[PDB]
Amino acid sequence: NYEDIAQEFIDFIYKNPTTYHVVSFFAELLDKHNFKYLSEKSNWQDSIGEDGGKFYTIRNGTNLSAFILGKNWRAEKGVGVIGSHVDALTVKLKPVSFKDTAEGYGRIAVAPYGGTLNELWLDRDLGIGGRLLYKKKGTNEIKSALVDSTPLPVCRIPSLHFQTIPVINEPPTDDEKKSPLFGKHCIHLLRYVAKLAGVEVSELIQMDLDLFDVQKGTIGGIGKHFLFAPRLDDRLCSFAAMIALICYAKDVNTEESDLFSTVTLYDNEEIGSLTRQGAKGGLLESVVERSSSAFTKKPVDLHTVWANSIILSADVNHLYNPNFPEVYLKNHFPVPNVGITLSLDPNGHMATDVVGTALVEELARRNGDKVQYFQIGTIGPSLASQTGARTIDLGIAQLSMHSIRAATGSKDVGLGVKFFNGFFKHWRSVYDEFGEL
Amino acid sequence: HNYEDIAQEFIDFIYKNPTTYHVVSFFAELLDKHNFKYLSEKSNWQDSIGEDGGKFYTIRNGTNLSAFILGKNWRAEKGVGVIGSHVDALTVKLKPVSFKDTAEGYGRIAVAPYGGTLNELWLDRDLGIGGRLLYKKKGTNEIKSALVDSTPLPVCRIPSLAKEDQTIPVEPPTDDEKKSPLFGKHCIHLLRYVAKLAGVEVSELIQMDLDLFDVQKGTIGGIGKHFLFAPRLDDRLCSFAAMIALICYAKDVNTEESDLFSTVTLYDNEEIGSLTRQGAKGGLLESVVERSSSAFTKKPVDLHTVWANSIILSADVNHLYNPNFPEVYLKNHFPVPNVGITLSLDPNGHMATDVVGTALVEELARRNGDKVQYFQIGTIGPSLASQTGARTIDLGIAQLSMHSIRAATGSKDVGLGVKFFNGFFKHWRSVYDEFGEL
Amino acid sequence: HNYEDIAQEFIDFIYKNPTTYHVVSFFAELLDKHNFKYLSEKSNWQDSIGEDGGKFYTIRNGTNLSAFILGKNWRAEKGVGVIGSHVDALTVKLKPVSFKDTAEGYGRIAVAPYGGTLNELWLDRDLGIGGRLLYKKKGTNEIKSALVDSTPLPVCRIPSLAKEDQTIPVEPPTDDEKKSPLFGKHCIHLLRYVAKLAGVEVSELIQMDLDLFDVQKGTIGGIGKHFLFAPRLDDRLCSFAAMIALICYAKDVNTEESDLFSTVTLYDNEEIGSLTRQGAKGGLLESVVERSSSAFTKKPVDLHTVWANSIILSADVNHLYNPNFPEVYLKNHFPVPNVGITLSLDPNGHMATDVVGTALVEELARRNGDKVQYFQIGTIGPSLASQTGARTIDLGIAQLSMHSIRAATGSKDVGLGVKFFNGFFKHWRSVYDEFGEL
Repeated sequence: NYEDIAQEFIDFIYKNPTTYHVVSFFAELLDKHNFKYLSEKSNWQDSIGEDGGKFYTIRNGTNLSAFILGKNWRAEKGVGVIGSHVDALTVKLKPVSFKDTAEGYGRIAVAPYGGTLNELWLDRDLGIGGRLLYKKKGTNEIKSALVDSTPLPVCRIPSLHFQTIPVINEPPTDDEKKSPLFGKHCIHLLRYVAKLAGVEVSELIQMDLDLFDVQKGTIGGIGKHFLFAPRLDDRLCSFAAMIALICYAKDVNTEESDLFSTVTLYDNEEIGSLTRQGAKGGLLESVVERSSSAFTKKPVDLHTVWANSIILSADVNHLYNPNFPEVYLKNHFPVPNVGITLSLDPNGHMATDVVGTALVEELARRNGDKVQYFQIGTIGPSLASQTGARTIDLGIAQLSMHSIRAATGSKDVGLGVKFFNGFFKHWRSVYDEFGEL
Repeated sequence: HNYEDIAQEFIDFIYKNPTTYHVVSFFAELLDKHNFKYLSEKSNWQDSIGEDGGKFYTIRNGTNLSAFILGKNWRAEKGVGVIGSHVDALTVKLKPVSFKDTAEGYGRIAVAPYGGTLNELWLDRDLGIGGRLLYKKKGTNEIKSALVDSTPLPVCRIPSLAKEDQTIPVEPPTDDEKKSPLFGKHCIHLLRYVAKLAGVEVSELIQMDLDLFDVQKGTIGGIGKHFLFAPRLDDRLCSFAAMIALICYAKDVNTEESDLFSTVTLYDNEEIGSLTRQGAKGGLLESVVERSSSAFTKKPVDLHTVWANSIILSADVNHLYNPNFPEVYLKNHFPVPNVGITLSLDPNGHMATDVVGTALVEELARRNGDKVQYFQIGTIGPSLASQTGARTIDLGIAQLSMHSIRAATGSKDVGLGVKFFNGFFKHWRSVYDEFGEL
Repeated sequence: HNYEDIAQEFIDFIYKNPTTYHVVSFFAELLDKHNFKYLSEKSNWQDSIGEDGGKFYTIRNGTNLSAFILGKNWRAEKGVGVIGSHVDALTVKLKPVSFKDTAEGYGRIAVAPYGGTLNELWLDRDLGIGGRLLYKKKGTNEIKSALVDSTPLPVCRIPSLAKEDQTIPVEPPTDDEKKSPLFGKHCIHLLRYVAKLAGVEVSELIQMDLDLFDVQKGTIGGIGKHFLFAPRLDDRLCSFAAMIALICYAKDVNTEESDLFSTVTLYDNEEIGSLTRQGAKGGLLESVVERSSSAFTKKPVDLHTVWANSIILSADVNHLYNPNFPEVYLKNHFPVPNVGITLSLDPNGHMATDVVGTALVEELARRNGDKVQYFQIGTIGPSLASQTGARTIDLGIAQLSMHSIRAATGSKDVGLGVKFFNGFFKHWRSVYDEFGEL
């Protein structure tokens, strides 16, 4: 059902404001569906057998790779990849967020992540949330907790007839003063997040906190054709790709299968992808190399793996704005509630690659999907040249990406899930038709 | 004390009453369940108001409301205690012909800004549709009014690009539907939709005055819950505070033991300069007072003496100190949240050269335990002051980001506003007596 | 039907009555030959208006005229049916001292634009001189008024080059002529010329208020004769239509069998912002109504109830679709010629938030077989609405090139205007009754 899945998506965005939450939500979901967690810091020889299986691993709490490795898989089968990003534009709390009292008001020093933060972030109810690092008293292990003020908006960037943030008891306790963070954040804030995590202010080691729009998404429009929500870029494609993987994995037994499938979710795409958790940090390549090495003791030719692989770089494109027709190109703009959109740039990486377009075109035909085009995304070029594998830039189109609240079709989440599910099922048999090309 | 929310009651009020029509209708229901009697402005009031006086309210246009308490023992020399405020807010309005043909399958509507050339603040906000429909049921010759509201459904939005640019993303016509007077003017789907909400047929729709407004419900906000975020605060915040103050005050008033004449009058079209018949310059306040005093006693009433003895609080919002822009504000002349009512002073403007009104408000607050704040930099105060000859004081509850689609103010400010206004109705006459001839 | 000219009658009217003085005087003659009785505004009307009511008109300044029909059975609850319009037009005026010494033999006069900073459209047009002279005949102590008009003689023109640039290319003084109060102020030739037209001596001239205006007679135009080209259409077009409508309506009215109060009031100084005693804000309409209702019955009349039940058509011209400039116009909100009256709607402005007036005009047209057009983008409507408290609708007959020295409109538009306005006087009361409390 398209209505139900759109509501699931709204819920997901509402309940998982920060990248940390998103990766933790998918971690939980994968666990429920019998994917086995693999620590990056351990060797995978002893975790992965000839049987293959369903696994996932996490880097930095923000970079997730989930994969299904078939028992009968071999290098010439390649890998079926969906790559996407889970970072969104936000305001981040500065390492020292402490602000002097300004005529009675309390404020916090913050910085924009992923851009300059425009006028659309003014007068929005902003919650606070993210990752605390803490060390319980009498121990020497540092741990992670996620906190989230929702539904409480702790602050707002006020607009001004004529970019810091108004947040606002008891003086600081001797215990509280022992905290590493005691100098660097106002004591009220430290108490608030300490309270949310269920730990003492003295035990707080560090913070990575976002300010985010706390307004829940809605189905909208007079015929309910639209969906308005925060953080659509690109948790929309990430969500749809992951649900597609889990639905696909439902009807898969790794002992029968000869396929290698993965959905890898990256951080730092809004920052240009050149970090360890970004597309350029190699988690995908690492997963496939590690897995293939642990899987069999026959040495695997990775060049043959990637030469037979298809990577879908799933990043959102621009839905047609009927009020700025001049911006768009006739016959190369998508509309809502039709299907996935193919990104085509004459000066981008697919400019001299007609095979990927045709493959996707062929997939949609078999699966009963429609494909739209867009002609005037770091992940695609990065992955394509890092692996040597054929890569297609795809996406679910949305209105006003990099708004604090974007819009897309109410059916587009479901249509995205359908298409990506179709990809995992048919890509190999479709790619076979092109042979050596 | 624990009852300074009241902020929730206010939040629910803004949420449930998005247009001026809804706000006036809401106050009408509140007043008459507090035993205020509705008087038609289209009928003479001689036989509706008697020696005993009473509690009354009248309405002009469904957007301009006056509520008053007239004492049995009132006389010209007592004057009137007036709070004047406005209930119109900045919105987008559906144009008289809102019809746009499809843009690549997208449905759209022609709309116009009301009260400004609207902000980027209106972009990417969930917008409901609502307001007044006029209709005539079949085989009738009465034109009736229905109120309509899509909340919580946002039927549209003005998209940013990642009346040309600011436009809006939103089976065949029945013979009966083509018989509607609005058939060519608005797309059949919208007409079918509003007809459904009102509980009437499309063919019965005569006219409509619909707004587009933010359907995001207000919230208490801040880490210590010091703030209130909500749409349409200007000037539904003062209007609410003044009306609730009057109704709380009215509770302890038997009109038979009263010598006071009290009113809260709520105007339309302040954002447009007030020069309409529903605005401050349309004179509903003066009309109410002349009519009441005429109907109430057989003796002739000198209205000049009434106004010379009156005090009008012209209640409209001031600007909270925005700590992000210290330079626009004047030191020792800017309000902070959760403290109290703010007095608008302006060296040019109608309250320059009138130190008495300022002194009176200070004395009131002193007596009632309130705090007063200052703010030096077609407003209704100057209009009302000059129209009546009565001493008028500009003040209000201060807020941030005024004329934004979502503004901010103290979480205690609704309650403090009600407190101050309640004190005003109780004490103004007594306090103004010691200024004597001044 | 063949009698939609009427356009000729209008053309002859503009041609023969170039100044505001002439227009008011022309209407005075038309009214009193239709048995309307002149009332001096300087005398009390108690003994001039009786139980029977009647047909009347009064004049302020020779430029502000009100004509009214008061029914024998009229009462406050019936209200007034009002059409309000303006009769001043853009012109050049002779300055109080118009005297210029010769420029290489050329005779010239100091003049000022009235109602604008005037166009290149005024260049190379034949300009007559005319207006009001004040004079005192010899051995008298009465100051009388004479109207003066040079048509068809163009006495001057503002030349283009193939108050510095816009100036105008136009024997010894008798002892008696030097005795005139205007001797130093205007050149002897001009004074001799206007004195001749009035039939008085130069020595008898006290003062003058003279215009310069286009003497080119209007024409029906277009290959199918769809248009009317003429000077001074704004707003002598609506004024003419409204007055003729009233007089046609008055024909079938015995005031003894009437319960209606009807008026067409014509104002001066709309081009100047209306804040003069002869303008809309000078309150002639309200004065007429208060006086009439006072004189007419011994019972006291509640004026608030009168206005609450009234409808004012504020008749002023809108803009025809100029096919040369499509971008300035808003789609589905622009009038075309020869269709019918145009409703002025404006999202900001006094008719925003009043859907009832629009609905009433639509219902009227429906009943009378008229068509209504829309136009969304010191006007008198807002002034009158706020001054009375009465529901006011802005509308009018649309034209091209408004504030040009020669404008255009439909050749059928005078007749359609008269038709609509005649229907209004016949049906407004009945149609407004079904809105009831609204």
